[PDB]
Amino acid sequence: ADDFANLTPCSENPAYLAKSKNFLNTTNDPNSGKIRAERYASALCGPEGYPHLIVDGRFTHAGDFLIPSILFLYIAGWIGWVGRSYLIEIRESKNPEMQEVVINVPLAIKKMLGGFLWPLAAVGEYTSGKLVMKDSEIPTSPR
Amino acid sequence: EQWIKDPLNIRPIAHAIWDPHFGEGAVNAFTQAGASNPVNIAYSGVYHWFYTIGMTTNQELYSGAVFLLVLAS
Amino acid sequence: MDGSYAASYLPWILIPMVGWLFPAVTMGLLFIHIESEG
Amino acid sequence: TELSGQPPKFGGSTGGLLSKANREEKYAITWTSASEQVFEMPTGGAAIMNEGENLLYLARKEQCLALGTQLRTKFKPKIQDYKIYRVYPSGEVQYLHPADGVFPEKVNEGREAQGTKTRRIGQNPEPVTIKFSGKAPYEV
Amino acid sequence: SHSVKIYDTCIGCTQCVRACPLDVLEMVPWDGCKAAQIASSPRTEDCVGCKRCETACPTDFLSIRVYLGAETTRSMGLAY
Amino acid sequence: MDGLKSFLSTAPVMIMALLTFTAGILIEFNRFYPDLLFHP
Amino acid sequence: ALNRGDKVRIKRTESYWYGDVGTVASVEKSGILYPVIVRFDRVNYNGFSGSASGVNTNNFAENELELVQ
Amino acid sequence: REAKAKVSVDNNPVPTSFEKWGKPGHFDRTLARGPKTTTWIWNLHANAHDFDSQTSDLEDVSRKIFSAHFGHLAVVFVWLSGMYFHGAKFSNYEGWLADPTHIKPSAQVVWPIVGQGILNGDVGGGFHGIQITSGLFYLWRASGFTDSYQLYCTAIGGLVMAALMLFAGWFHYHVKAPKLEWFQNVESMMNHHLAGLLGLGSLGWAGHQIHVSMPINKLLDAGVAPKDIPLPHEFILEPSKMAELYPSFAQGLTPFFTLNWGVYSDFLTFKGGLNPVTGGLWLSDTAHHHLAIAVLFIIAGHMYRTNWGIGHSMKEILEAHKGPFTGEGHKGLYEILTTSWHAQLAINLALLGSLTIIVAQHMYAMPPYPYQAIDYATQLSLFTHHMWIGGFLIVGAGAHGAIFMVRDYDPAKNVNNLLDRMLRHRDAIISHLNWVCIFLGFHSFGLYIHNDTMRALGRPQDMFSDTAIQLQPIFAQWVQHLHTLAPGATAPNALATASYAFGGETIAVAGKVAMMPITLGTADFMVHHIHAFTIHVTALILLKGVLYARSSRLVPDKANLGFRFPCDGPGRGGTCQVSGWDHVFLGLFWMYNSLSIVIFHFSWKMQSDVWGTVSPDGSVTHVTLGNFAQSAITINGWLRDFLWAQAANVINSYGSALSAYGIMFLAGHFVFAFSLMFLFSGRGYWQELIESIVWAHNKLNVAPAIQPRALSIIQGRAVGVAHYLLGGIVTTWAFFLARSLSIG
Ligand code: CLA
Ligand code: CLA
Ligand code: CLA
Ligand code: CLA
Ligand SMILES: CCCCCCCCCCCCCCCC(=O)OC[C@H](COP(=O)(O)OC[C@@H](O)CO)OC(=O)CCCCCCCCCCCCCCC
Ligand SMILES: CCCCCCCCCCCCCCCC(=O)OC[C@H](COP(=O)(O)OC[C@@H](O)CO)OC(=O)CCCCCCCCCCCCCCC
Ligand SMILES: CC1=C(/C=C/C(C)=C\C=C\C(C)=C\C=C\C=C(C)\C=C\C=C(C)\C=C\C2=C(C)C(=O)CCC2(C)C)C(C)(C)CCC1
Ligand SMILES: CC1=C(/C=C/C(C)=C\C=C/C(C)=C\C=C\C=C(C)\C=C\C=C(C)\C=C\C2=C(C)CCCC2(C)C)C(C)(C)CCC1
Repeated sequence: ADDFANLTPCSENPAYLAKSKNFLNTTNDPNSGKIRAERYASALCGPEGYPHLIVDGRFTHAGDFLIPSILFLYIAGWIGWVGRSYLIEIRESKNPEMQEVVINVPLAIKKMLGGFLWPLAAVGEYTSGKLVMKDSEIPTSPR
Repeated sequence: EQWIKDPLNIRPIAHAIWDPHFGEGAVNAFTQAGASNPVNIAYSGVYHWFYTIGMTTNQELYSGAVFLLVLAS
Repeated sequence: MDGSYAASYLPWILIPMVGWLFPAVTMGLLFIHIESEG
Repeated sequence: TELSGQPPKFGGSTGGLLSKANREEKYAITWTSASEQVFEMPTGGAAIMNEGENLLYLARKEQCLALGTQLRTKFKPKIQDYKIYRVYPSGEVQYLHPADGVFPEKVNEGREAQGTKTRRIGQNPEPVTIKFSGKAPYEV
Repeated sequence: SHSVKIYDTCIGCTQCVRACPLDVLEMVPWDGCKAAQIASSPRTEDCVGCKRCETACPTDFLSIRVYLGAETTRSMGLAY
Repeated sequence: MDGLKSFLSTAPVMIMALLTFTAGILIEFNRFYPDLLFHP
Repeated sequence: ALNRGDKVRIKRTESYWYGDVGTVASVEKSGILYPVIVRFDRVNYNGFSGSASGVNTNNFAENELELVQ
Repeated sequence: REAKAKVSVDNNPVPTSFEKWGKPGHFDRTLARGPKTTTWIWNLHANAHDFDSQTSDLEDVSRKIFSAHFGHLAVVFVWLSGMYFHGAKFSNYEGWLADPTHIKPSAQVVWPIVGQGILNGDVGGGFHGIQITSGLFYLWRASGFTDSYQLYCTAIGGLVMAALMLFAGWFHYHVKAPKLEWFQNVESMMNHHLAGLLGLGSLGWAGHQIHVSMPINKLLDAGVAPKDIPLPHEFILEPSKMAELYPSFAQGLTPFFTLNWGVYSDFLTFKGGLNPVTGGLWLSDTAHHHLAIAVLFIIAGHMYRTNWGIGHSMKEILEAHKGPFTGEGHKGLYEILTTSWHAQLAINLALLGSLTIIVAQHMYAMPPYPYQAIDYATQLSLFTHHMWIGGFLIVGAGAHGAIFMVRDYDPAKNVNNLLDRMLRHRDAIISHLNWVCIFLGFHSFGLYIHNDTMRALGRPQDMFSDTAIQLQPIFAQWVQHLHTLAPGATAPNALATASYAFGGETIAVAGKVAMMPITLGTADFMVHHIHAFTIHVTALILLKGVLYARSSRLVPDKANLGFRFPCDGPGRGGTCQVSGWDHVFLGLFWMYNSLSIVIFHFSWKMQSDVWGTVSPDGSVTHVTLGNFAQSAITINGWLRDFLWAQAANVINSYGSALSAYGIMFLAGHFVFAFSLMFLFSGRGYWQELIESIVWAHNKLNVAPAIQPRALSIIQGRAVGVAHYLLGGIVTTWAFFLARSLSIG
């Protein structure tokens, strides 16, 4: 009801309106400032006029952090999984090191393209595969 | 004792200066906080401590210093 | 340099003593002790 | 006894012996040369070794050993008969290198074994087990 | 001076003696490796501590170890 | 030849190619849809 | 008892390959304290500063090896 | 292609192929076996151009060096053509040429995106872009460029030349590879570099100035406007168009061959001063100077004997120079400078860096290009740029001197020559240089400390100032006086002073001052002694690194350790940074320090006692109101009235076309702080951290086959010093540019 009493919506904040009347054009679009002033009037602003972001977790602000978080998690899992499987397939090529320096382009592309299913292959390797390794089979230093 | 009369305006002084390198400008600059001689102003809040503790005269601080000499002994 | 506080003659000679006599004496004693026996 | 050999042909330098050679100790390298040759001085600059015997005084033992390695690794007829001694201000001479007339690189009978641990590296005693003593894991 | 210890994991490749710049080490007969020899440190009073013997050692972690101790004119490498 | 492809497949060439490709992707995305601070 | 080709794990604690896997190359005859020659795929630390790789072989004893295949 | 010459090449030594491009590390046998540790990668870049560590053949090394020279010349041609094309199709050179005094030289337009379009500030005439400080427009006006199409044509010619140099490198490393005999023709190479490269170059440039620069500029200064000037070649097609400007042209080149040179006094002048219209050197004076320099260099290019008996044998000259103090003298130096590439590189780097610093000092006070003295940003930028180039080249000269000492020094061929005796009293040399540096440091910085303490205590009369205890630089004042009295006496035909910095008229163009007498006082004395001190410390570090590369009392076998090694263990008390490379590493920091104080002195003195505006009264109001005398004598003065004050432009640069300067300011600060991590730590901690992270990757089987290794000690040092220099120099770059662009 009265949550975040220190902040007000950017449309209801006069400083934000005054500043958005003079927002600067970003690209070649002369309305880039106008469209930015129209898009940022949605969020909550502070007394100065700049929008504050809310990561509290509520789905009213699901775009402030939740959606970029999901997108980056997907893409970074893709990168990590394709790189890991590329390194593991490299492990069995007699000369793995010089293929780690000189990138096998076809194998790398085949690993990369088949990366859209990383979150499923991950649990596939976790359930009974090679994702996690036993501690006693890992080289360590003296204690 | 002067600081207790007006704590919000009088700045507390740690101790006096005695430096032969000083010139007239430095002497005039460091004769501050209503002191007749060059002095450094305190910045450790020990004045507020001693006042809130109940010490109101110089003789109390003096006897405390002497007693602490005895404690170190 | 002066002092409206009592015994203002004490820093007069006490500042050179803490700054010249005491350091020279302590440094000389410690120097002799560092280079003792041989 | 008395060290013999001609000093190398050298014009002098500021890197040679200092007050230590007469107050503390000095070292000497002797070597025989098949011809008048040019070698590098461990103290900087070039010198000329005479054909026959050469005696040279140096300030530190590592300098004589550097000269020895240069004699044995940088010349067509390798000079390996070099000897290194330590001279004291009382004129005393202590033969040093090679210790038993044979270079230490290759095994030779008659040599005792010192600093040899019967155990492994990782088998040293824990320091807590030898604390408040004047010893370290590698000493007991 | 510095301590130079040798352990039973010695293979007798004589590299640490060849690497020593102050003739601290020797190759003495032994019966614990193929080369039938082991390293020794008879002239430790001339050790400076340059760790070259350790650098030239092949065993998985060195069989010869140098521990820096009481410094002197010889250990500090002073020509004065 | 084969060596030319092997040179074109080295680590710096591939990494700079991917970085330039991703740079183009992001630059064009922010060119046509700019000032995307948050998702509506 | 170990032969050539025996994949084994090193138990020397202080070893660089303690917990890693190495293949046996040869076993020297009796008398030697560490006869089992084990070659490795991951080079160790040996070499002067800035050098390329390291050493990929070392001699151990039977007691310091755990047998795999 | 013999032509009865000394040319000798190999018709096909190296086949052309692409397979080796797929084997990174082909030049190093230790790297050809493939990577096993990450260090393999780094060393691949470290030894890339280290041709000596790749092959022991001096001939193959000379061939690699020659083709690499050709490649670098192609790169510099590409860069020069890029600059010309950006002036052609991306600059306001014509709008500027039409009215310089009211427009800012702009180039490099920024694509409006993500807000960066704000960097295209209005420079005048409606043009929007980034103001450039390289001074290209002034140089092009001096050359006589009128049309952007000509800048385009110069760019095309430069790209053609780049292709030519690249083809020449390929042709002389794969087709006709010259022999080692051909490179060792130092007498011929010297004759040609003096006569052919330098002599002919200045001769042709004097010709271009007489036919293009001088006539066009003579009209340009008189207000004829660019579009009304005939093309440069219309002056060659019409001799009357040259005779109307210079009646001396009407007599033709007949007075030249008959030594009737005075007739040419119309266009070959000795005015000495500056052009009152534009504030640059007289192009007649520069053409006369290029003519004299050309004749001098051509005459010099005949000294050395080649294929005709006449000439000087440099070996005989070097060996003939020996005295009672120096033994056999310069004997063996011919063999050194003929069989060693690093000795040549050290000498040439030293002299070239010195020449670059001299270029900076001679261009700041004698503005040669039109309207370059008016622009304070361009002046400061060119000054500090050439300063830093010279400093780096000098540090490299020290590096290669040490490299020669370790690699190419032969004691068997240096028996009692100059180098031998230097090695034999290096202790005396270095101890006395140590003392000199200490005496200067006490007697320069210590004077500043005295002034700080005296002013802080309220004792201004006890300071080293013009108003208290004066340190008048009497000698420099006397020499300035002699310079201001030279025209008419010790310079009879010279019309004016060589430069007004020594004194004379306060030449001002437009509303600003171009060059006025630069007075010298107590603060100038103190700053010059700071300069001497820092230069001496840097030279001490580098010279000690060179002389002690082979051996020392600590390490008598240092040469066997090499030029680039971290140390020789913690023994002997500790022997870190004993190598010559580490001496270069430290000399880098001290060169940075020296040059930073030099350029700060330049900026503050120019802004304080030189740069400024002039009101129609003769009176001059300087940029920062002459605060150099009373403020540049304490360190607090440099902190407050120079750093704190003049960085206000850089910090408040946000929201304007200079926000990039604030960004790069913060970026240089960050890179300095980042360098500190590589400079203060050690490799072992990082290797242990990498071990833990490698275990973590082993937990998920992401362990790379190329084992991650911490940076080597030498590499850690190189990275630290590189980031330190980068951060500091970029910081002062942003600061200087923003400041000198926000002072009008
Ligand atoms: C650690 C406590 C301490 C400190 C930091 C100071 C600080 C100072 N005093 Mg003071 N003083 C102290 C205690 C202290 N005092 C005590 C307890 C007395 C009464 C006996 C005095 C009486 C005294 C006089 C009469 C004067 C000063 C003066 C000064 C100034 C110059 C020092 C000097 O010349 O006198 C030297 C100090 C003494 C002779 C007294 C001995 C100090 C105590 C008893 C011992 C401190 C030991 C302590 C462990 C420090 C050891 C060093 C440490 C590394 C272990 C200086 C700012 C002068 C001044 O007024 O400046 C303008 C001066 O005139 N002091
Ligand atoms: C008049 C003859 C002549 C000329 C002008 C040059 C000029 C040059 N030499 Mg060369 N040289 C000569 C004779 C000559 N040399 C002889 C006889 C020998 C045998 C002893 C050598 C052996 C030699 C070696 C081993 C090397 C050079 C190098 C260089 C270049 C380094 C300087 C530089 O970068 O400046 C500025 C650069 C330029 C101005 C670029 C222009 C380069 C063009 C292609 C040359 C001049 C044009 C040509 C003379 C045609 C002019 C016709 C027309 C314009 C009138 C330079 C361009 C060094 C090098 O390669 O550096 C890259 C090098 O390694 N010289
Ligand atoms: C004509 C000048 C010249 C010549 C040809 C050489 C030639 C050579 N030098 Mg020398 N040197 C020079 C100038 C020169 N140098 C200067 C100016 C310095 C002072 C810094 C030095 C200091 C020096 C040292 C300390 C060393 C050499 C070494 C070498 C040899 C190895 C080359 C190499 O390192 O590979 C290639 C070079 C690199 C991989 C370095 C790349 C690092 C870049 C440039 C970082 C700089 C940043 C960049 C400028 C701007 C930032 C961009 C960034 C944000 C992307 C080589 C034969 C090495 C040697 O051992 O000699 C045998 C060596 O240790 N030189
Ligand atoms: C502000 C920082 C700083 C300062 C103070 C110094 C100081 C010095 N450096 Mg150094 N250096 C620095 C940074 C600094 N360095 C950094 C970051 C590096 C890493 C690259 C180096 C690396 C370096 C090298 C490689 C070398 C030096 C050298 C020197 C010495 C030069 C000789 C000299 O000037 O005479 C003396 C000057 C001073 C001592 C300045 C202070 C003088 C004050 C004002 C007087 C003090 C009054 C009185 C004594 C105080 C008494 C106190 C009281 C309680 C008793 C000098 C002592 C060179 C050298 O050794 O010279 C031969 C040298 O080779 N430096
Ligand atoms: C403001 C400008 C900043 C100037 C800072 C200059 C820093 C000077 C530091 C001194 C060392 C320089 C000599 C290096 C040569 C050198 O020997 O350095 C020292 C170091 C050598 O280490 P080691 O002694 O272990 O090498 C021995 C090996 O050869 C073993 O065989 O090499 C490295 O730093 C490796 C890192 C390479 C980094 C690879 C990155 C490649 C960059 C690609 C782009 C290049 C730039 C293009 C031009 C724009
Ligand atoms: C306050 C007023 C007093 C001013 C007097 C100042 C001058 C007195 C000290 C000057 C040193 C004289 C020695 C050089 C005169 C000279 O070179 O003599 C010549 C002599 C070598 O000559 P040779 O007879 O061997 O000539 C044969 C050659 O062709 C072969 O090399 O050099 C030496 O004796 C080595 C000693 C040099 C070491 C001294 C250098 C010290 C640096 C001095 C820096 C002060 C001024 C720097 C300004 C840039
Ligand atoms: C017979 C007896 C009792 C009666 C006791 C009576 C009759 C009095 C008791 C007095 C007591 C217990 C006094 C405790 C005094 C402690 C004092 C006074 C100070 C300690 C100060 C210290 C340690 C340091 C102080 C410092 C100094 C000096 C300063 O000046 C600045 C502050 C600070 C730096 C802290 C009762 C019936 C109750 C129980 C039955 C036995
Ligand atoms: C949402 C939210 C949030 C947060 C929360 C949290 C706290 C979370 C967490 C979490 C956690 C606590 C986690 C942990 C974990 C563990 C693990 C263990 C994981 C990982 C793993 C793995 C195994 C991986 C793998 C992979 C993949 C899959 C891909 C790529 C490659 C790789 C290999 C990397 C916030 C507040 C911010 C906002 C609002 C709400």
